[PDB]
Amino acid sequence: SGFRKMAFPSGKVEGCMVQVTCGTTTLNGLWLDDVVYCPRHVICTSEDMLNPNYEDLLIRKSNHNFLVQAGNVQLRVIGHSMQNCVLKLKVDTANPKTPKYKFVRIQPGQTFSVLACYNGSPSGVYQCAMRPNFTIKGSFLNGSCGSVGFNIDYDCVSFCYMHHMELPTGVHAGTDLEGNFYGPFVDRQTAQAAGTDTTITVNVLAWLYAAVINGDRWFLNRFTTTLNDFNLVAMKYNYEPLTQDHVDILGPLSAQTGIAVLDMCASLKELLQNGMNGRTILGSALLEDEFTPFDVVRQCSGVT
Amino acid sequence: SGFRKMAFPSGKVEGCMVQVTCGTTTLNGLWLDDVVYCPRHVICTSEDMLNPNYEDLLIRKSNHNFLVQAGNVQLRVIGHSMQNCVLKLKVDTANPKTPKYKFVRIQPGQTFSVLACYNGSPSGVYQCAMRPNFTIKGSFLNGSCGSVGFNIDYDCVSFCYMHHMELPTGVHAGTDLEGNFYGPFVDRQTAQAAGTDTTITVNVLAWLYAAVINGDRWFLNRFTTTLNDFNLVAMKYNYEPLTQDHVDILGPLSAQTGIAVLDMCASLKELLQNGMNGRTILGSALLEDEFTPFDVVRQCSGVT
Ligand SMILES: Cc1ccncc1N(C)C(=O)Cc1cccc(Cl)c1
Ligand SMILES: Cc1ccncc1N(C)C(=O)Cc1cccc(Cl)c1
Repeated sequence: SGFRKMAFPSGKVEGCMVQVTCGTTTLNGLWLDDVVYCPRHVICTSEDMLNPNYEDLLIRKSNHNFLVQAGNVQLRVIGHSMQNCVLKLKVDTANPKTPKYKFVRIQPGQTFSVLACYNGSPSGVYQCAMRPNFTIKGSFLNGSCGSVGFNIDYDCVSFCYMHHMELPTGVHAGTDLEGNFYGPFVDRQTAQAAGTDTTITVNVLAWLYAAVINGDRWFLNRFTTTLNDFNLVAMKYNYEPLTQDHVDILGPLSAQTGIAVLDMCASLKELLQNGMNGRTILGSALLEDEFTPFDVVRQCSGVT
Repeated sequence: SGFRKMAFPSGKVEGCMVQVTCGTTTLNGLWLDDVVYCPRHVICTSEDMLNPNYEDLLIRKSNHNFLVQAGNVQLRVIGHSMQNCVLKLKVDTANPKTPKYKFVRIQPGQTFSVLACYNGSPSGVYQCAMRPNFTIKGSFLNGSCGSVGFNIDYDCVSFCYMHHMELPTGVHAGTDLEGNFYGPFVDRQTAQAAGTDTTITVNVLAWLYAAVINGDRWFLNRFTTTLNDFNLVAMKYNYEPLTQDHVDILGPLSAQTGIAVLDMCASLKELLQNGMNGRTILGSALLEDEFTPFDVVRQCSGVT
């Protein structure tokens, strides 16, 4: 019973958090094996961020300019390289707490947990989704850069996000663990506006199945629809177009509840057209799009 | 920038989770020092839960009937006692991962993180609040009993909740770590209905300050009110009566934003009377009451 915006347990990622200082800039680093991953803008001053030339700025940095602190003990930096927008600091000690891990680049719509950190120390964990415009609606202040986003499959942590930037509109931009930015963003203190933040339709449907599973059924109607008819309505309300691939992924939820995917789409169509009329679904007065069909299955089954 | 329903990092609590089996019932235990804490209903079968006499049922249980497993290794049970609705299993080994801890009984309105567990393994972490009717709106399935609720102050984990029961309405009931139930609930498979779930007013106001801090200001109006006038409106909308103690606790938020507590109460009064007119505040279409004034301060300042 109950449906909560649930993050993965963060212990495996807490044991990887370090503080990285270069000159007078301090941010977070991720220590996996003998490598510390951090945003390359750690080498920048506020003057540098206007139009930084990172290859040029890196020339004036040596291994001894990067101060890596784990807890309260100093790690010895024996190498450094730049891969896209992240710095990789080779340290002389493998992290004893390194869990089983992969680096994965997620697609928009996919959700993940963020362990927000300041000065190598964790402050909290929350669930996010990679928006269709490649931003994330996180909760980050100055000092949080280098905090990571991740998913866990039993004992393997798939790191998918590293926090880099706050856009002028309060939304956030970052890279995968190879330093490649999600979306068109660049690590520069330049006005970069986000694209349309459309609703993740497959996620709304998944959350409507989670609601049916937990008792909220008022929104189930007597209608059905087709993918093309649903998509006309989805376009009007800035919802992502629903594909047969999304229908396939909703299959286990459709099988458990006995409600066909297209029938649930007609319910979602009526919810868009009429609104919720002062009602709630799973304690929310709007249609939640940050639970994937996998998240609903996991939460509703008890996957540990 | 951004405001998220954030849980505390769960690593310190993950290192305390064990699996407790008694006969054919398996649930979660909390291993702190040389003691394992778990719900006393671990000794019950489904037949026993109808009208259990726990003192009588405990007579037929010996130390060797409690199987405590940490990871995949077995802990030796050298003692057992019942304290209210929890069992305390004395083990022969202190938990090497025991963090600094306290046991605290929280008041309704107070928030905490829950590490949901199944078979001693963590599945996820989310933020909760102790409702004014002493229930929590968690996300728990069969097997989750013994999962705990907690707050962290730097290095000290204050354990405040142990999950015991699911009421017939899908809401949850549990004890503090002394085995004392929050509210009037009893660990028996008997219909127990919850009281009125009123809104935590001090928390809504705190979240309105968090919204002003992050840019959502449309709801700020030209009005002010008094505590007695606000409370007449609060009574009508099933909101907890606001006291001067709540006003005092909102003081730091009032000081940061420069918006008097009573002025923010008049904004909340108009939001109750008129609704949100299809608008949102911090991405929500309803007034959020599961952030305390302390949570807003911590999240908005970056306390690690
Ligand atoms: C202030 C803040 C709040 C939340 N998250 C991040 C920040 N910071 C530190 C930045 O955006 C810095 C920055 C500026 C310009 C480009 C880049 Cl790559 C980084
Ligand atoms: C099914 C479920 C779902 C979510 N959380 C808990 C449960 N369980 C296991 C119970 O409520 C058992 C129980 C029944 C009656 C009294 C008590 Cl003290 C415990």
